[PDB]
Amino acid sequence: AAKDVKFGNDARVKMLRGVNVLADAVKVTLGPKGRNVVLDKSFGAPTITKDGVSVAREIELEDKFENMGAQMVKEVASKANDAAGDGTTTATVLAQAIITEGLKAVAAGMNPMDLKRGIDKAVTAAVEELKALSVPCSDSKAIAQVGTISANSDETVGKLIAEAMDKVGKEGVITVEDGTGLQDELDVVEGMQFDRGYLSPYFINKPETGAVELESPFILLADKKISNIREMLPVLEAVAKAGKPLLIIAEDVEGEALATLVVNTMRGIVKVAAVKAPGFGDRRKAMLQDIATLTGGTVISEEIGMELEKATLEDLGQAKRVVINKDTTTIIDGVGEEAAIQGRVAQIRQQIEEATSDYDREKLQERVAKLAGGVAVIKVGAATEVEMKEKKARVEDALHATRAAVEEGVVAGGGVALIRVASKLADLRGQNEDQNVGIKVALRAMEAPLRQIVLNCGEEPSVVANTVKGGDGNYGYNAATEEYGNMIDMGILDPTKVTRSALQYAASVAGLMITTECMVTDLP
Amino acid sequence: AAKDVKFGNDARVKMLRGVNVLADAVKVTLGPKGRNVVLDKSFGAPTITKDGVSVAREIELEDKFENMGAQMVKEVASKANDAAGDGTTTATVLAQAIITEGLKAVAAGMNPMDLKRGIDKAVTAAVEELKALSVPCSDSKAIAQVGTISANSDETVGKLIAEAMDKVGKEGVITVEDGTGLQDELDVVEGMQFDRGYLSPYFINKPETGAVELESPFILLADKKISNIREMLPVLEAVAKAGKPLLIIAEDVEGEALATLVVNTMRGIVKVAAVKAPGFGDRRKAMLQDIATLTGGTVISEEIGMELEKATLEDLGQAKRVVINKDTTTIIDGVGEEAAIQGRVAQIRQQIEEATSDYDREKLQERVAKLAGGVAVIKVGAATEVEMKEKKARVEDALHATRAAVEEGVVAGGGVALIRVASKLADLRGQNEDQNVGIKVALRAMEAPLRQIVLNCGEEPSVVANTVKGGDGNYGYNAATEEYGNMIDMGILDPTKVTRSALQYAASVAGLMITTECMVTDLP
Amino acid sequence: AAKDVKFGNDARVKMLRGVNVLADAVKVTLGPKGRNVVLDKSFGAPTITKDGVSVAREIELEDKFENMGAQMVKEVASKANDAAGDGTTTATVLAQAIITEGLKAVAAGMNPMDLKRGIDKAVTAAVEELKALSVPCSDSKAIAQVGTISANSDETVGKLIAEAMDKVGKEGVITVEDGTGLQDELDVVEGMQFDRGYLSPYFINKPETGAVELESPFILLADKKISNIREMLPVLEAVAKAGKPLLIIAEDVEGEALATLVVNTMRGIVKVAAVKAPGFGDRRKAMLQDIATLTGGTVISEEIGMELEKATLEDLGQAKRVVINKDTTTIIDGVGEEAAIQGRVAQIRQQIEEATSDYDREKLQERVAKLAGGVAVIKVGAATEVEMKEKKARVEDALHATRAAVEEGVVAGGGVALIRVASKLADLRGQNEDQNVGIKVALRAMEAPLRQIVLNCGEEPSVVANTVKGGDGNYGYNAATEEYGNMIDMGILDPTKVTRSALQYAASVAGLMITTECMVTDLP
Amino acid sequence: DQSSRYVNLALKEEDLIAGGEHVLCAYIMKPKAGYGYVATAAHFAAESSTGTNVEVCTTDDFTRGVDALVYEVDEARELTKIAYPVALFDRNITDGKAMIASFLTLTMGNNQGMGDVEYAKMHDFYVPEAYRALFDGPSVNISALWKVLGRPEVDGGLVVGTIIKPKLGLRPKPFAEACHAFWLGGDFIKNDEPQGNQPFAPLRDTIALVADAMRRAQDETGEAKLFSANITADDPFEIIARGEYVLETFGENASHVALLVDGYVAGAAAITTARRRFPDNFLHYHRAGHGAVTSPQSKRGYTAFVHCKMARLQGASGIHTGTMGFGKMEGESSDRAIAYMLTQDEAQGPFYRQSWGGMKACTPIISGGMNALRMPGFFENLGNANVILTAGGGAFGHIDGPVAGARSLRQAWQAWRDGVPVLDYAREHKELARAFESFPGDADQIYPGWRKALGVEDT
Repeated sequence: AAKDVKFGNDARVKMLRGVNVLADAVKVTLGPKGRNVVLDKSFGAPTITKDGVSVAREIELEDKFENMGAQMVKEVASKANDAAGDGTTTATVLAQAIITEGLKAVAAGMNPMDLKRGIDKAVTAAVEELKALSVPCSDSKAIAQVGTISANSDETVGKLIAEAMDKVGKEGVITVEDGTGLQDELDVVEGMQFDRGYLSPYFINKPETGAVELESPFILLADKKISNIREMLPVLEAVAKAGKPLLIIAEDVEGEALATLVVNTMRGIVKVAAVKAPGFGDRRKAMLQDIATLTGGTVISEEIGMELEKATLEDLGQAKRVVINKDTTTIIDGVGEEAAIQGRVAQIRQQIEEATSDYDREKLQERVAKLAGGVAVIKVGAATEVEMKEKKARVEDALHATRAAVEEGVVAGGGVALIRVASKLADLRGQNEDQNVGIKVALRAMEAPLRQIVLNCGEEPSVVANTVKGGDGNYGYNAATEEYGNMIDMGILDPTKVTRSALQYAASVAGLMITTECMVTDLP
Repeated sequence: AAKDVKFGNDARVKMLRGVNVLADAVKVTLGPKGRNVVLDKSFGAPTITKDGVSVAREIELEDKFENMGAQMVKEVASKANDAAGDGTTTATVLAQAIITEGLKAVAAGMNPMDLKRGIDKAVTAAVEELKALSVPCSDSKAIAQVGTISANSDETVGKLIAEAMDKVGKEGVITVEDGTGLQDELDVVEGMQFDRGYLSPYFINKPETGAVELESPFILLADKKISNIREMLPVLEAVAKAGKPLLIIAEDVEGEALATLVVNTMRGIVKVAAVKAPGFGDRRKAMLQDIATLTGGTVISEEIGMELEKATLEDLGQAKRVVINKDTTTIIDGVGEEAAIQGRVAQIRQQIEEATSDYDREKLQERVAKLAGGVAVIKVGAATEVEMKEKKARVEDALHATRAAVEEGVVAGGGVALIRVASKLADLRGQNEDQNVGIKVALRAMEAPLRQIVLNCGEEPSVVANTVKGGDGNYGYNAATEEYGNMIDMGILDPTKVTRSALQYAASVAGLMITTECMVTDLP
Repeated sequence: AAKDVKFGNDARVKMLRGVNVLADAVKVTLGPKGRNVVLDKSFGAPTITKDGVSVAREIELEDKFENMGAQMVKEVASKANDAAGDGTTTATVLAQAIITEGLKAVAAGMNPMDLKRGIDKAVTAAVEELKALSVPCSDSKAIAQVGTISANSDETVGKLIAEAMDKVGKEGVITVEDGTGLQDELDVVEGMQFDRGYLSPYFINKPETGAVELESPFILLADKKISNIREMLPVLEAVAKAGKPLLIIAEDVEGEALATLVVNTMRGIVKVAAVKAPGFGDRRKAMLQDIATLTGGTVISEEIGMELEKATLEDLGQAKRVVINKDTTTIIDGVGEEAAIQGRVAQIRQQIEEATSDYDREKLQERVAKLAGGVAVIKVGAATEVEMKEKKARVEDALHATRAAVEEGVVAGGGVALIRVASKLADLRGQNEDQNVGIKVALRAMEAPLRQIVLNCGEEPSVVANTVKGGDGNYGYNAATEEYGNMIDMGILDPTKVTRSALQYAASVAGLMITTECMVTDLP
Repeated sequence: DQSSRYVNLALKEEDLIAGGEHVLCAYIMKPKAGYGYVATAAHFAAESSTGTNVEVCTTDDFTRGVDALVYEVDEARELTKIAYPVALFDRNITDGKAMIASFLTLTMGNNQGMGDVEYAKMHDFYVPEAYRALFDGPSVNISALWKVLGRPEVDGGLVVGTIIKPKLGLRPKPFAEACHAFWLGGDFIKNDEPQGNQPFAPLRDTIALVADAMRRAQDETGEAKLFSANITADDPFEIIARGEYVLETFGENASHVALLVDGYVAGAAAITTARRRFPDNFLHYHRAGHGAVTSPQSKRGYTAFVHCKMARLQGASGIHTGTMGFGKMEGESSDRAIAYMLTQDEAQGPFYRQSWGGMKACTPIISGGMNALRMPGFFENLGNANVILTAGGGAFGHIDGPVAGARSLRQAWQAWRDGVPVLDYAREHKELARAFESFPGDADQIYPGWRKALGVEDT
């Protein structure tokens, strides 16, 4: 954009009106009484939704100052999605309140940086106060309740999520799958299941779908790319002595190898399992080692010195049971020592700290769980794809919120903890008047998310915020019933991490943005 | 890319006008009084047609909000076409009812979340109701009735569909390819049928008019090049002992080998013919596996445990009758036992639906048509492209409607089931007053399609609606004959499947769209 | 586009607002009462910062003449980037002073030749007086003081940097690091660290994770690469009897070399590790020669009369301990004699005295620090990227101040020593009236920065000016405390030579701008 | 969902060569130091690929690779090798073709806006010799069209011409025909390319096509038309009726008779009718470069050299790749590494060479100055592209002189059939060092050819 200079209030009020539009575009979507917002995209399908991050990504305004402030506040929403992904509307409304009131104060001409320092002190005090006020969330029924809260009173999804989490255990992975019909379905895969199939239909067993079911087989490890090499026959020689069914982990099986294997099977000579590689070099580096550990076997390689020619039938490990079909194959379990399993966990702990972080630590955890725990697949029951968008958004939000809440605990929803701690932290003071005023304005503005929740209910925000302050402890307000009661015992519990991250991000960005004195803009 | 916000009524009226234009275009397509619309063609002449989904596909308006709302209703229209395929007039009028009741709810200050939930409960109850009202259809006469109803009161299509149903079974059907004759025609063929023609000059066999027909020749394909199986002496001597004409369909044979086969025919010792391999190696080999199973033989493979050049009369598959023309190859009678047929059907069972659906379904159904179904093609004489477009659309719609009726059944036509289920569910109650009001509004709006139907005939809407409501069972009003009486005796029947799917998708999209509160706009 | 000519005041007039705009951008920003300005990038997020040079770099307006005045004045900011990095606000206020004095001079009409003579004479006299006023700095607490004042009285991070400076010594050089946590952390890396990790997972030594930690290692220099001959056994086996660690230095490692290393690691022959090629020829030659000399290794090159087969057992290098991880290999310390080490450091200092005096010398400073100091790492606890940028700007300013004070030492900052030396330089005389006028004009020009400092906090200009000019010694004003006091107590101590360079650039740019005669520009 | 977990390629290009059926189409995800992470993926494929009303699918259905299925190998320098797969798409029985919307969604990576263009020189990753399996396969240029008349493939002749003074204008045939009447280098003249019947065209738009009615001097005169007489019409629906079968006397020489290739409105549209018969409509672009986007003052264009990998059908004599990137600020591993890659004395590699299972003419354009006196320079890799050594005419102010050298479309024949190393590219002549007296804008800072222009009294 072009460079043009503007000064003081010329940008300031723009900032104001800028945030003013963005927030009230978003704030109206909260609550069952509230509706969704329509995001315009002719190149796409304009989306009517409550997805805060989707709205934030969709933000772009005609006005120059409003547009730059909007891309500024989009960054905090993006960072929150990177951190939590839900409660984003709360972060936006609290950030709007604090920035607007800080600008209101600066309109009186106080030092912005001292105000920021006082607010930062208040933020740190609030962080340790949240540490004090955090309530651990351990029991699975409370986990289901908070997931349902994230699902906004979707009881079946909440109970299914609780079932999945209990079945996978502490470190078992949970995965979401695109639902098709109107029926919610939860499936648990035990062991390792990959998408690989035998090309020769002559391998089809008696049961339908081409499923071969085989228990107590022979774990085989091949590190070199073997496709149809006639030098394998010595290994077959051991199998020739064995006369037993077995599974082969090889790159692929080409003409001669498939021919001899098929004729052996159909003539009844020997039955063998051998399938195309699920993953490439990087994945097989993990798979051979982890299969050896889970099956209690020793890794078999063709490089370095060790090769196929020297081998033992007992050098081939064993499994529990394997099932094969057209393109999918599962192995239920194998007998391997826990000592090796946690040795691999310890060596992969160093892999956890990686330069990629996202997109790969997920695969690490999936691998660890499929070696140790089970894999959860959900197809949520729903009619159309546009609403399954919101369904899966709610699902992932509930999952991640549970990830935070299980370890870090929960606190009452609606921000009531923020108002209660603002009541707690009256006596905190700064160096001078500026820092004290910053603390005061932060504590005054931090009640805004709750008042906006009340407004979404179409009720008096001041009265509710003036009464709740009268109340304490677990007492609060229910929007579904639209009346007071026990805030906590009813079950609106949210991980404290989302609150911490929201307040911290909002404070960090607000302190730097409130201090602006001159600004640049594009040509008309 | 800069966007702006608009609030409530503006884009509300925008999509209101869009749906108004849609309903204006649709009303002329209502009932027996349904008329056609000109749809612009960029290069060629525009098409006069009634197809609502095509009209939606052609939607082009200057207004951005009108266009996006048009895309929104196009989405549900296309999903209805994917599920039901017709009732497009019903879809448009129910959409108009939906937007009208949404406007009423906006006027009411009503809770949209409770609205959609109550509508969902009412829709589940209505699903139960329609499952109750549906009646199985078995007689070919009712099938002809429903075909005529779907074909816009054309008895020829209904009787043609009934004939196909009676003779070639339920599933075995093929699409329509029509002529220029100005007359009608149906061709039905059973057995093995697939497009292959003969090439060499001799391949004009002994039957006149360039026809080829043989009794019990044995075809077998080696899955590889046929170069030295030009020798094939065991095959020649086996067939000579059998005293049968020589015909083998092979993967690929050299042109000079074909020439010396022609020389063999001319000398008369062995009269040998061949055609090109069926198709792509994988699907070709699957269908050839089917062919071999029907012929009771075992396919020769380049990588099987038996020699390409070695074959025996017992190694050959067996069949009775074959007819080959310049275009298409046909096997009339093959030597196969029914247990193999049912085993192939069993291995079909899983591949029937899968997830891919259409892509593997088509050939599978063709395969089914070869096994138990039938080959049915309609050749209607029509020189004008304009009439053949509409004829094709109508016959495809009639086909799909007949299939839907066969699988799920029918209820009474004319939409009377709407008022019947409304009366049976008039006293439906929800969780709270909000659910009760939402259900009541949905019930009130869902008769609007019927009021539209009656008014578009230029007759008393309220009077007819109330009179039909007062009666019950088969008491109903015929718009085609415009008279009250027994609706079934009048043969006014519509498949239950299309109504159910349309109602369910209508409920989904309505619950999604009732959340319209704030909208985004772009530059002109 | 087309050329436009402006003569005398016509250009001069324009020039005014140009720097005025720049002044409006920059002057208000300095000090705790000073604020920050937003510089946005179209693709990225806006950056709000206080660094004046950061503002200056992207300065551009619509007006041609103002833009060209701005690009002259940006030269001092760029040179500050190159040499100092801070005091950029001082350069800008110097520019404002010189433009005011230039307009006044044009108003009176002195000869620019005599004007620049007086300017440079006054500048040199100021340099002399500042050198007279220089105060040595050696103790760590003053280091912390200067770090804090550079970070705007940041006691926490300033003390962190002072502590790091103390523990790594003067030769320790610090780097810039990404921010992950909420708190800063300090890391010290000793010896040669490089991106070299084990290729095969079998290379795991005792400390797991493929980490090889060897005390007093024995290092082989295997110039270039060895695959086909593959027999380093004359020394390999000898040290195998010696039962001592092995280190290999080769550019490439092949399947055979990996195989035999795996043999040694698994079968238990002897502990052996190898290292790949470093990189470019210059860097690899440097970091192998220095290591061999420091470790007492033998210069081994097949480029010279030498072979792996033609080798001596004395070729081994020796270190204290080496730690190899998945990606990084680190030499903690090397075993060498003191005289040889100091001689090699002397020759690398002879390399320091290089005509290049550029980034080649910086990569040499890497080697020099590894000779004497170590790698210092401050991993910031920044939450967001923009606050990370501001933090790193602060720490880099502190680093610049510390490094400048290392060679020069510090004198009273905040302009108190500057106004003191200007008051001394108030007795300067010139050759003619033009020169005397230029000298006294320079006196007010140097008075300007301090009075703008006063007005930045909006304080009494005349009172401060009088009470400081009359005063002497450590009596001065503090903006952090906003009060008079001892300079040592205030502790704003600055390596003045950065201000020296800034003021001589200011003298040069004043001398060029006093050549304002006529200008030709392009049409917009 | 997600995007990855479908292709885990963990080996270098060697594995990408063994497969043979690997076709690469994607954008390099090298986040620029200065541009931070989020924008690298935000503007990669989220808003510049398709528009994507909801989402689309192919008739085969269930395609797992809508997003960038990145197998990029990242261990040393983040060497990016990413492909939009095409071989895994819908495979049919006879044609193997997909539907209308299949390719329209994923295969056209668009770098329309993102800052990834400051310096990005992409050297060699090319579709191997295993390309004729289920693809057409172009390997023909004008050096292979009239090949039977004396042009072999690689640097073996051409039809692109050099012009003697005057540069252009006052068309040669009436009076300046002596410039074209010299078979010694005046053999195929072309005019400036930004012309034709374009919407933004001057009054000369009528003249261009009018050049057709003056083809009367090719049969009875004794000379064959080899000028780029810009008569290629925009509206095609006139040739349909008569010329199909016999009257094709115009000839396949699309680079002898004119052809309009401006790079915006023509491209290679000829694919439809001539899938197999005439896939060779020569890339008829007048030799203009280093004046549109390469200049930091005037940057008007984009980068598509990766996507141009299918374009070898045209027979390119010009492609707007960019520049070597010399000037501005050096140091910090100075950008002179162009020399440091091979000219360094103490380097060594014993084992492998440049063999990517299907080599072809591949040599970067001589920009700035590269004379045969600097024989230790540019002749290492291949030394020649589908072009002929032709630079500014600084020392070329003579009628015949070294008659052999000026043979633009004839001396290449000898200079490639002489068979004397990579010197063949510059075997012609070496006095080109004087050509800097004419064209300054190639050697500006490093080469001493500009020292005489300005820079105080020194030489």
